[PDB]
Amino acid sequence: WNGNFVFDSPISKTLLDQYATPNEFKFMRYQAVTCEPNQLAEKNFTVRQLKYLTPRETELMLVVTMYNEDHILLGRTLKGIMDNVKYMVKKKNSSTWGPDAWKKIVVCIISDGRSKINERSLALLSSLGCYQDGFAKDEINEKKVAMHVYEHTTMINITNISESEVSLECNQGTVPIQLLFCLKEQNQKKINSHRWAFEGFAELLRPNIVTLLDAGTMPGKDSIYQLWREFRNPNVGGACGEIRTDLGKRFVKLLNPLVASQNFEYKMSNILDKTTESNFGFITVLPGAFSAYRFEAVRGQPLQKYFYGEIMENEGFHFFSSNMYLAEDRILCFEVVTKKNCNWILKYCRSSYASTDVPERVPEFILQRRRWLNGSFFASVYSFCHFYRVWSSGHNIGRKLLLTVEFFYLFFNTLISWFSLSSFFLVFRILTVSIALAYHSAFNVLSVIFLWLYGICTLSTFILSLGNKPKSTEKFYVLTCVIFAVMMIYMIFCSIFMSVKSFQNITEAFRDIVISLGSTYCLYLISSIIYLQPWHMLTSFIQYILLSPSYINVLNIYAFCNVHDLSWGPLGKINTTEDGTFKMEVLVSSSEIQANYDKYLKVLNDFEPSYDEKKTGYYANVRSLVIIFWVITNFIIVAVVLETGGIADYIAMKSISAEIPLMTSKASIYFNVILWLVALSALIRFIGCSIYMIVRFFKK
Amino acid sequence: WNGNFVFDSPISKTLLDQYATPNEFKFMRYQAVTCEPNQLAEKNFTVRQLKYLTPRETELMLVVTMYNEDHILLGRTLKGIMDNVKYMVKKKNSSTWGPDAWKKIVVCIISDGRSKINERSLALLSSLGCYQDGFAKDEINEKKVAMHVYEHTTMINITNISESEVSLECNQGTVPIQLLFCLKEQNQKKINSHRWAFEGFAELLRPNIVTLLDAGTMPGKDSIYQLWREFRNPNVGGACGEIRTDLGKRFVKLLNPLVASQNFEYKMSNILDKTTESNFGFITVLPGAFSAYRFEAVRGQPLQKYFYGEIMENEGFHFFSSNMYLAEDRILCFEVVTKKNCNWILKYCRSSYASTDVPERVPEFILQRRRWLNGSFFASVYSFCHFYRVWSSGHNIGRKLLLTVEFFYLFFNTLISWFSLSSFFLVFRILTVSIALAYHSAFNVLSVIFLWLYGICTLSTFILSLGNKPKSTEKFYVLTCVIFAVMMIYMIFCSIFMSVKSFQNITEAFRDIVISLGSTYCLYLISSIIYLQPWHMLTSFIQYILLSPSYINVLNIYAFCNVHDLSWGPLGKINTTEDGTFKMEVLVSSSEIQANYDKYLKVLNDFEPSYDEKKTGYYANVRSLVIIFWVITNFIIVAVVLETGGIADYIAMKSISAEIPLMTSKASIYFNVILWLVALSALIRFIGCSIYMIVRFFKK
Ligand SMILES: CC(=O)N[C@H]1[C@@H](OP(=O)(O)OP(=O)(O)OC[C@H]2O[C@@H](n3ccc(=O)[nH]c3=O)[C@H](O)[C@@H]2O)O[C@H](CO)[C@@H](O)[C@@H]1O
Ligand SMILES: CC(=O)N[C@H]1[C@@H](OP(=O)(O)OP(=O)(O)OC[C@H]2O[C@@H](n3ccc(=O)[nH]c3=O)[C@H](O)[C@@H]2O)O[C@H](CO)[C@@H](O)[C@@H]1O
Ligand SMILES: [Mg+2]
Ligand SMILES: [Mg+2]
Repeated sequence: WNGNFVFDSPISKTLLDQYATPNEFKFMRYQAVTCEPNQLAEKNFTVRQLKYLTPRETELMLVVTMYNEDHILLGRTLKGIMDNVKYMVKKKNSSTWGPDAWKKIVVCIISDGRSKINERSLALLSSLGCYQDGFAKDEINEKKVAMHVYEHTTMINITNISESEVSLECNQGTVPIQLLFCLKEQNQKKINSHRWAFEGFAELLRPNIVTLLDAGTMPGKDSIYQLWREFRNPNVGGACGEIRTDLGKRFVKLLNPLVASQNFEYKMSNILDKTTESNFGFITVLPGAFSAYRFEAVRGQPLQKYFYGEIMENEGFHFFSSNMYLAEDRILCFEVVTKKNCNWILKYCRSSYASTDVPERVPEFILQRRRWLNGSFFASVYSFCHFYRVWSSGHNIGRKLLLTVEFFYLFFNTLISWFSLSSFFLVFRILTVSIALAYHSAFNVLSVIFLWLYGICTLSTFILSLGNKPKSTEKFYVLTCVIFAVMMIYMIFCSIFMSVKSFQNITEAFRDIVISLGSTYCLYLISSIIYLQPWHMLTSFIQYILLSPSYINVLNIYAFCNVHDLSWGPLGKINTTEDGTFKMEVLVSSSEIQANYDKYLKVLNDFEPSYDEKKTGYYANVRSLVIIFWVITNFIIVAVVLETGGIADYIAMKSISAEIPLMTSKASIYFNVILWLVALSALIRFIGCSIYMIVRFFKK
Repeated sequence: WNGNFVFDSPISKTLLDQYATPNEFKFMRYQAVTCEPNQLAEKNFTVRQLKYLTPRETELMLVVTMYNEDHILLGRTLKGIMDNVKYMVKKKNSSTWGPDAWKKIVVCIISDGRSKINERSLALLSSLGCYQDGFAKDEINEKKVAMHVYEHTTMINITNISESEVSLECNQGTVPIQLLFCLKEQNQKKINSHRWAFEGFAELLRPNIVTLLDAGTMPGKDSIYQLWREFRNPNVGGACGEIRTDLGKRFVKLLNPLVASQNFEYKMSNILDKTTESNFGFITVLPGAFSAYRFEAVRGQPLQKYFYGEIMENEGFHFFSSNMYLAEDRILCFEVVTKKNCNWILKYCRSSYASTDVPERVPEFILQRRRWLNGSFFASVYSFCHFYRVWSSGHNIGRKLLLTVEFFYLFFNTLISWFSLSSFFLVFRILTVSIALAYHSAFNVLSVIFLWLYGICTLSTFILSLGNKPKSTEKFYVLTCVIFAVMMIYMIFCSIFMSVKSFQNITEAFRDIVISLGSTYCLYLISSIIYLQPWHMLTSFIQYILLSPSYINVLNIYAFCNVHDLSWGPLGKINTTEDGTFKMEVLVSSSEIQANYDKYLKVLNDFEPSYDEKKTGYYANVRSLVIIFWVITNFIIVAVVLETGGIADYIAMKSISAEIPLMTSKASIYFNVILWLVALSALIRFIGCSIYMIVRFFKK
């Protein structure tokens, strides 16, 4: 048909039996896509939405990218989607959604790898009627087929998902859903799945909004509709929602101390950072979040530089052009906001949420955060370096000024996060030596012991992150996290104990610690109260404080030590039937003997590797230059403050031209500066959250 | 023939033409070896030496192992061998060698990899008549052939090797040579080549002595005979010779400062360490050296534990059993010396030498020394741990005592080499702070600058050795070596300057530096004079002193950071002739549709990796535990001596229960202890060399 392989094989008699309990419900269509994603329209490839008597104008296209997820995660995502669609078809007073909105929504499941996909998921997919085995082809007319497209409109919905089963039923209350199962055949990464979603089927369907989901992310009963409502404002070019950690049956997972930490971290992030950024107009949407992008807004330059990167490039490598892939989705946001002659803004929707599952062991936690930290660091660097693009866009003067201010503040936060390695050690060492030097009881030996414990855990973390893999050594990482938590406890004890003794004595530089610690805690709590989600402030808060030194001295170290994933990397056969082989006049020729010799004589008379190894060498050099600069700059700060690195020796020698004192006023000055910075950051984020809630309330 | 593939195809008419200028000169025999090395005799595989009317009893078997060497290196080795054979056939007053000794010597060339071999070498090999293309088979009777054996007795010899050609002639003065070209087909390592040499063809030939050569190692005009003469003493179970760096045409390569360093290092090693060990009776033969092993001595337990390792082992891993492969050839020596009920000794022959080619760039130099350092470290650890085996052997009481003493002294040297990382820094820092503290002029800033330069070059060396590869970053390694050489120059200047000023003033702890530095230099020079090879003592000596800090702070770091090489790591096709394909009743069946669905339904109802990854994880853990212990122990020494690591702070706090002084007497005590150790080592090696020369002279 039209030069492409197609097939319409009716679904199983069983499925068709319940579906009946029109043509598109009754056949399942297959399509062998053998072209590039950016050639779907010109190759005469189409989708059923475009074949009926009246073509279907789609309003919302939902992309689910699955790699090897079990049927539970995918079933969770699909159940969320079907619940949303049922809500949107039961809506009464609405111009867009209605009893036939099931026709304006398309679900696109871009599976990755025919080898990698879990059959557990294909069981669910075929049970829904969007897939069946037998007619998947491996190459068509000397061309390898790039992916397989199965299209069905199933009338069944998942209504219950226990810990082991998914309940599929077909009643008068179920709604049809337009599935579209894409299935790549070889393991190309997530960016290629997005390339198929955006440059491929979105070019044929022409949706209004394009929503990106993952496998295992459950949207709420009402989340997708609330995210769709954000695009009423014609200036909105993107949006995102809140991300909740799901705690399992009656919050059983809170007993794990690595899940409570992430619960508090997620809810703090959503309450403070997302609202503060959304006030200005530019967001940097969280990885696990589900986002939506107006097709017109992302169409053109944003997509082009998200997929291919900076085109202007010679045969050699350039820094931003060849590393931008580390900040994958955060380039779409930056290019949408700063589009030329266009005033798109990014908005954060709090009425839309989705509950995802978080890692529960340290190895996978570290491996997950390795991508987040690198992405956030490179995205901030790039966005700060290219802030002049804000003044070439179409925004008004006030919105350009606001975006410039936000880009400066984001780089300020990145600069703070870069020096955390030295900041934590400086605070810890100054505090432990100050209390020892003031009270003398047993804190001298504790100071020495804790200095040595940190150094044995920092050195080992560097070495294992540079050479080993987290899965190989999990017990050591658990031990390191426990040791850092104990050090945190000791730091808290020192601060409280000296503050209490100074209160009894009344010093300023230590009673100030009480002043700030209370201010930032109260700002956190007041923001939580205003956001109307305050239970995290006590339920899962302590574990965040204890596993916070391990987020600054383990996740950061592994993230920086693993910037890029560097993977370095006949004739003749005899089978005699029975003591007898094949004879001939070949070789017997003597002239050939003088001819299979003269050639060899001449070869004793006559007297850079591929692009992959070159790119790998460049990536390794970049990774080892970043690490070295990080360590050197942090030690520069430490040696300037504590007078380590032989500086105190040098000053003593100049004075002789004496001996080293125990502590100086630089320690006090630095100790005040750090808490001032922390207080300023907390104040800024509190003000941002307050403005967000006030504006939202007035608009509502 | 006998169930194995054979072929006797006369050599090229050209070759045969000059050979004539008997049967074995005229045919070249091929053999497809499809068994294991330890099965050659039982498989009814033989070699021509065993087929004549009178079987040939071989006296000397020479093994040359080549991997991808050009025809120049292999031609060099072959020319050395043919010169030796000519010398041994022209000998007059000898019971063994004579006009027919060409019959008692077999050359075995165990090439590795049909894919890896350089055709440049096959040109030379076929030009000699020991190889010709066309009848090499890839598998025989459903069995893959393991290697190809070509056997010829060529009458041509190489008589001149210019920089670009090898001169092959056939006169009345040439001698026949019994070549035997082994050619493995897949890249198995050198230990498997030795397994073929020892468990394979040596089992058929039954030689008296087995000599191991490499491609590119040129034995002298008389070296092999002088090595053979060492086995007259029935107690000798092995032997080795001197290794000379060849300097090229009129010593042009001495202009390179990385070749002069290795020249001096090699000649010092041969003069001191080999003679000192050979006095006791156990040697640990240098890597590039060519060695000989009596077959009876190595036959049995030594070979068995060289090839397979410790047999007693459960499913899990053990340290020595699973890492002994790092000390490859040094296990043969240890097992020969300590053989049960046998009194074999290892002797060092100085009358036999061989000139090899040394690396001239820093990346390949580091990569070469990475194997030497790991091998020497593990071999010393194993030999010290198993010294009790010396008292279970057959030696007399005095020789057991001598071997025990030697094993203790070797581990003492290893223990010294383990702490060199801290020793160098301690000496450097104490010296630079002492001169600054005494003279004040400009040495304060130099002390700070040099402390920072060392730390920026040590940190970078750790990071690049752990993450990167030497070939990727050569400029930085050159820069680091230059910086370390400048630091060495500054240390020498400080020592000389303070010693001169103390001489003018007359302190003891610095004029002592002059006392030792002169004693060790004079012992070096006197040993060189006695060994009668004194030109290295001035020609290539300075470059060894300047590139010595880079042998302690670059080769060691890379060797320890790279202990083991950790490499982590369908149906359907359509080709329509013309808009028409293959149709059938397959799939059309509806029952199958309900059958390709019920299976999937059930798969949604039903509700450690391989040995390689486990071994890789174990190896990585071992590598990262060794590194951590090395760094921790060296810093323990440094912090105890210099009172770093917060110890001085702790002592000051106890005294308050004051402030840190600049330097203590621990620095003086350590500084004296180090030079005392150096003087003791130099004295021991000088005495060993003197005893060696005196004994050899008296015996001669
Ligand atoms: C290197 C690594 O171990 N990554 C970890 C991390 O990354 P992280 O969670 O960032 O990444 P995910 O693998 O979860 O990727 C998110 C989306 O990508 C799809 N998709 C598609 C193609 C592809 O190559 N990769 C891919 O992930 C995924 O199923 C999902 O749809 O998350 C999890 C920890 O809880 C673990 O699964 C992993 O240990
Ligand atoms: C990892 C590495 O880079 N090794 C380096 C080093 O090791 P090094 O010199 O120790 O090792 P060699 O490769 O020279 O090995 C010696 C003998 O082994 C044969 N043989 C056989 C099989 C096999 O797998 N390997 C093998 O080496 C060799 O040709 C030779 O006959 O020496 C040289 C530096 O000047 C370089 O060639 C290499 O950069
Ligand atoms: Mg997931
Ligand atoms: Mg070689």
